[PDB]
Amino acid sequence: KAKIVLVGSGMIGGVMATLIVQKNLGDVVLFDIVKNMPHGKALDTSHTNVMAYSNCKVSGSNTYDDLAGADVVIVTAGFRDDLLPLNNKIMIEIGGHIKKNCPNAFIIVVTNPVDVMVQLLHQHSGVPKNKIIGLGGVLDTSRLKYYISQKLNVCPRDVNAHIVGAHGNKMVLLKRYITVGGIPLQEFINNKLISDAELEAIFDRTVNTALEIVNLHASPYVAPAAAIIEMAESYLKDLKKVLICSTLLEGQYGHSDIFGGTPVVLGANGVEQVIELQLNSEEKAKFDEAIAETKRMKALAH
Amino acid sequence: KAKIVLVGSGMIGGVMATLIVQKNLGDVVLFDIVKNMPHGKALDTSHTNVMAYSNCKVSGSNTYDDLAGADVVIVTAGFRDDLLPLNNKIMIEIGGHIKKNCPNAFIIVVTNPVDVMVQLLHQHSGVPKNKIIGLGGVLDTSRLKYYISQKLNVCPRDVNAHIVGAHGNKMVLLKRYITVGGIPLQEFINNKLISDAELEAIFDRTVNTALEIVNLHASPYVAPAAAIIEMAESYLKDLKKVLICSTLLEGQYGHSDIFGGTPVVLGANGVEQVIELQLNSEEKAKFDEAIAETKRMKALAH
Amino acid sequence: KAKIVLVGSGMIGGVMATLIVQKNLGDVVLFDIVKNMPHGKALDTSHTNVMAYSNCKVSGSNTYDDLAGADVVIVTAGFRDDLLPLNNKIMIEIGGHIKKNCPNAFIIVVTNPVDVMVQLLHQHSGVPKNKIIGLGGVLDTSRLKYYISQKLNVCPRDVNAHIVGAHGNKMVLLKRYITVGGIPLQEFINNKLISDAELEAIFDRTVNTALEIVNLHASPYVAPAAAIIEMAESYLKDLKKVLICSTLLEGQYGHSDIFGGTPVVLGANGVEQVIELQLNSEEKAKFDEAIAETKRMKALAH
Amino acid sequence: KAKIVLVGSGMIGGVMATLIVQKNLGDVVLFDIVKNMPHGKALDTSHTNVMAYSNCKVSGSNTYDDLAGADVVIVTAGFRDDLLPLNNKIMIEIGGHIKKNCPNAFIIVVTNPVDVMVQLLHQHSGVPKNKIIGLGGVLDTSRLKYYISQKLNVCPRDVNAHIVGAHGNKMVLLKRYITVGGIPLQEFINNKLISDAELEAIFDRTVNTALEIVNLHASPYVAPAAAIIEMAESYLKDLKKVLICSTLLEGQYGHSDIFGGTPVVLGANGVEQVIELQLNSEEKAKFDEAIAETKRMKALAH
Ligand SMILES: NC(=O)C1=CN([C@@H]2O[C@H](COP(=O)(O)OP(=O)(O)OC[C@H]3O[C@@H](n4cnc5c(N)ncnc54)[C@H](O)[C@@H]3O)[C@@H](O)[C@H]2O)C=CC1
Ligand SMILES: NC(=O)C1=CN([C@@H]2O[C@H](COP(=O)(O)OP(=O)(O)OC[C@H]3O[C@@H](n4cnc5c(N)ncnc54)[C@H](O)[C@@H]3O)[C@@H](O)[C@H]2O)C=CC1
Ligand SMILES: NC(=O)C1=CN([C@@H]2O[C@H](COP(=O)(O)OP(=O)(O)OC[C@H]3O[C@@H](n4cnc5c(N)ncnc54)[C@H](O)[C@@H]3O)[C@@H](O)[C@H]2O)C=CC1
Ligand SMILES: NC(=O)C1=CN([C@@H]2O[C@H](COP(=O)(O)OP(=O)(O)OC[C@H]3O[C@@H](n4cnc5c(N)ncnc54)[C@H](O)[C@@H]3O)[C@@H](O)[C@H]2O)C=CC1
Repeated sequence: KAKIVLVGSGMIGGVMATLIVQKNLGDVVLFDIVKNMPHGKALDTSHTNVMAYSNCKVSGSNTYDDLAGADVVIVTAGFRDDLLPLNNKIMIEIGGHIKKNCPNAFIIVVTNPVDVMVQLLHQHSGVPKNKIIGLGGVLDTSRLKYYISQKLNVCPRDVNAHIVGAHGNKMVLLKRYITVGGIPLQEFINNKLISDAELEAIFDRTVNTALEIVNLHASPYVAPAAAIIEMAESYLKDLKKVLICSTLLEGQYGHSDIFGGTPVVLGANGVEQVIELQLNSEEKAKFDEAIAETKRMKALAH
Repeated sequence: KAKIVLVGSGMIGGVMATLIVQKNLGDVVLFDIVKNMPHGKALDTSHTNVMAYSNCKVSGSNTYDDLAGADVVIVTAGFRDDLLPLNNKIMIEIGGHIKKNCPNAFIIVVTNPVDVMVQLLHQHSGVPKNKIIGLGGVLDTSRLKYYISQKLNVCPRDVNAHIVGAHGNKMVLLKRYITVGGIPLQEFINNKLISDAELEAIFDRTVNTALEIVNLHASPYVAPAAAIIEMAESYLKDLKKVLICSTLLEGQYGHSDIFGGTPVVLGANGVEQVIELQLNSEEKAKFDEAIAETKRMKALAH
Repeated sequence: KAKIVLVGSGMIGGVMATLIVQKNLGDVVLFDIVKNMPHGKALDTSHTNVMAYSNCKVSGSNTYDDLAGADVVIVTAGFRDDLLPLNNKIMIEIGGHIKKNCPNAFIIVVTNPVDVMVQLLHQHSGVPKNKIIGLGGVLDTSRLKYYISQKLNVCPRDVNAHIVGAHGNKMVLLKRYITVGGIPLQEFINNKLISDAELEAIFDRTVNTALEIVNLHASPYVAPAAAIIEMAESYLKDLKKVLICSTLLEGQYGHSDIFGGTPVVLGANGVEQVIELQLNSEEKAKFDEAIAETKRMKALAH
Repeated sequence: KAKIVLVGSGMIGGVMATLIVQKNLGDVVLFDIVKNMPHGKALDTSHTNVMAYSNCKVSGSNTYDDLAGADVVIVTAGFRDDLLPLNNKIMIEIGGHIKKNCPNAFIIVVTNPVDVMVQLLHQHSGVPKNKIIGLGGVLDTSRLKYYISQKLNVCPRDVNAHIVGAHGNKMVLLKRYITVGGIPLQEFINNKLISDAELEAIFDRTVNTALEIVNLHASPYVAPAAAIIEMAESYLKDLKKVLICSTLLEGQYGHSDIFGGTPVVLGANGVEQVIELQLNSEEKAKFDEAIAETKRMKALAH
């Protein structure tokens, strides 16, 4: 079986462990710096193997060397711009341990701001560029897809959409790349099934969804976890899904030496393909704004 | 639980019963005119409830009144243009029994030529237009999607495509409506990841797939069954999937008083939406050719 | 689709909503008395329909009349013996609203001490005895089954076991009723694959598991949620699983007028069968101790 | 991904390929000696990746060297006692190719009489004893479990039962080892929920089920396929299920140098445990009769 190490056993970590057992995806280590909490979560979660018909070990850890043997490492560890150097130090520490203990693992970074943190961990861990990605577009687009599906009264997964550049407030929502059952969304607009003004409000809701959830006295963690597991599952099972993730750009969109959100194909070799959308000049200008903000924050991270 | 009656317990019927138990979708009746064969298939299939963790009854029947209580009726019963009046007589007979025993059932017609047979059964059963559809586009597009996915090395379901008008040799393969991970296929052509000539060969392979399978000394029945169950499941579970099926046209594409293939939304109310693609004049001319052939065959069916 | 109302949107409520969407079981209402928190959790969870390929609405509520239309109601609402009258008052309030708004719903009670609270809600809601059960044995036995499976290196679900009488410290762990792959556990003891002393330590661990998790700075909520969803799913899908739950006793084990834990069969009619284990006199004496403690606490609840 | 080679692409082979794609278990090769038929079945089945959300290659083969790289090999190839030397010759041929091309594969033998054929293939292939098993008990017990579940109105999987010794007419149906929800069946008999006479009729039905299906003008192949896939899945996913299979006996039950049916644990190391039921002297005498018949037939196979 695969060994999946969750570096960070907080809110997202707990849901990931739950879903991994539900899906029987592999053995799980809940790693954290907080003493014994991961052992407690692991114990609770382990019992769900019975209900789920699964056979995944779930263990807790406070010991970095339990990274040894990991096939997948998912980094949610962390805790304004003031946090950037603190979370950088966490990425440095984790990277040194990945390099030593599991240099061949597939790495998914979640810690915000993710497009910065994923590149910092790439640098500190030394893993190949096809073996480390960041969460962003699967989550952001799940929101956009879902909101459109409820307006159009269709199955949520039948809406497809692209959000690129970065996770966070500069995300680029590409109206031209929305489809419903594979059909351009513009046909539905033309038929007055959804209006341009409705879509503008949905776009703004998508950008502000994390804030909306926080203002309702909750935290966004279940959908982030589910998005991460969709990514990890595509790797583990060699599904070769097209999923939008933060990945190293090497000239796509006119950008290099930086990570940003774009469709990729995830399978057994990691990032098997980086797909470059054929953006028009106006869309590219928005992409550039997203990259500029990643670069601004990266400079502050040290 | 739902009661699903398979009117026709041949090759497609057997796989449908298998998949219904796998998915725990409902109780199954394998109905046929052949004596005892459906009882034998039902007995074999019923044991798979243990392996599948399901609880679906599977029974055989030679008695039409076992249609009573059906929530879903799937018609594969049947056996050149010479067959048209013989299969019409089968649709007449089945329709009379549906009208009497299960007028509120959701009906899926499979018997070829499906766009003719579905309308004949609509007429003979009296069910509402939102409660009867024919298999076509889910199956035809599964082939197109699959062949493209193997060229592009992506997950099969991540290719979406539209084939409309009719099932059979006049099916309309809409190049403009192919996407990969929600991205227009033309971007992949522009990047020389797949060529126009490759796609032409894939289109011809799609049209001729049933013949290809027969020439390899096999029969097309597993994918037809899986396509039908995808449709039935969307109804039973109120998924509201966008699925291309044969449905009554009431002016879409300039056509009325005939069934043809188009995207529809399938949920608990049956056909909840008929989606009309905004075809251009050249695509519409191909659609017209498909309808004309359905009409030609319908006239021969009596 | 089914409508599932989670009366209580805390830790267990959140995981239940997650699992319901994963399993596409029905629309979900997260109801709570805390303002807006359920709306926030509902919003986060709703996005997972995309990742899960599901179509379940997830809404929050602070309005009791949203119980109207519920097919299943799961009660986790609540917050030593000092709490008994406070949680009784919560059961009274919920019961009045169930009686008015959804008297035909299937009710699962979770609030501790569950064997007391389930009967109080039965009394206050007026629902039939086959339509209300309490969580206990599925959860307690998941722990016992799991711990044994890890010693014997077998699939967790292949261990079966019975814990009866009550949830909590007087639970009756029935050594005679443990099997592995359907084989009596005693054969494995005879073969020195597990010893009697190992099993004694596992029994004590099972009884004290909730305390163990709390002492590790965690809370038991994921496995409780999964156990509840196994119960709810058996009802919704008419699986007729044998599951140990708290149910009204009408003479079984020599007890009436009280709820206690025993195997039941859960299907579309609710509790379709109450199974009475043929306990020996010594096992019965332990059962009596469990009932006595439920009665002691019920008297304090008012 | 795993590579699963189906040596034999007939009735059972076709269903296995269908189920492997449904479960996304691995790439599939349909191998047969019949020209092109496996290619045709493979082509049909491959399209179901779209409906199933899977990514399994399905190919046909007439070339034995396509065994190279196989992780799992499932042998259904074959076609009274007169057939024994003909099917032996098929096992010899297959064994030579396994030894050359995939000596590290996990092998499941199905060809009848399975307890003879599995040992012949063990001998001819040279694989280790923990890496080759025969289908029998999962299938025979699925029938027994199912029939009892329908009498008792419980979920089929909640009945557990043991049938040992051999597949075929000398199978040993162990009344003492039947449970319902983990409870001895005798408690249900004592409660007059099922009688001893009913169980005798169910036992006879179980022994004669293949004949019953054939006499109904059908063939037993769907449940055999599902049983085989349950076994293969337990290996591939390291589930460590307890499953009754034909395996090499090394003194269990007083028998050596022969294969017979007994519970085993199947996981990533193949047969991880052989479980010896603690049979009484009368049960052992029936076990001996089953082994004697395997030995009689093996002698005739050459
Ligand atoms: N990329 C995206 O789309 C999203 C990113 N996020 C980010 O994900 C991160 C995690 O979010 P939650 O799980 O909700 O937070 P959380 O606060 O519940 O969990 C973070 C955990 O990291 C642990 N931690 C701190 N230093 C560590 C170290 N060196 N090694 C291991 N563990 C360590 C903490 O003790 C804590 O348990 C945050 O940075 C958040 O902003 C959240 C949602 C979406
Ligand atoms: N719409 C589509 O995309 C496709 C349609 N088809 C069509 O589906 C149909 C079924 O195909 P298979 O299952 O492979 O054929 P099959 O020949 O195996 O099964 C047809 C069954 O219908 C039964 N039957 C005849 N009259 C009947 C009656 N009055 N009531 C009930 N059963 C009756 C037969 O005895 C036979 O068992 C054929 O018409 C075939 O051309 C096949 C593949 C795809
Ligand atoms: N039966 C069993 O096996 C188990 C029972 N439990 C019990 O389950 C209950 C819930 O546990 P958690 O979810 O972890 O607790 P929690 O404290 O996270 O959630 C309880 C929720 O109930 C809400 N609430 C209070 N009064 C309410 C009302 N009138 N209507 C609706 N909501 C109301 C609270 O605001 C809170 O959000 C507790 O009583 C706990 O002891 C926990 C585990 C196992
Ligand atoms: N162990 C058990 O519980 C059960 C065993 N069986 C046995 O399973 C076997 C298969 O049954 P079905 O699939 O229904 O039969 P089938 O006749 O449909 O398929 C057998 C296939 O083996 C092929 N074959 C013959 N020689 C071959 C070779 N050297 N290499 C590869 N393929 C070759 C044939 O061409 C045919 O396609 C039979 O021996 C049957 O008695 C069937 C049911 C249960």
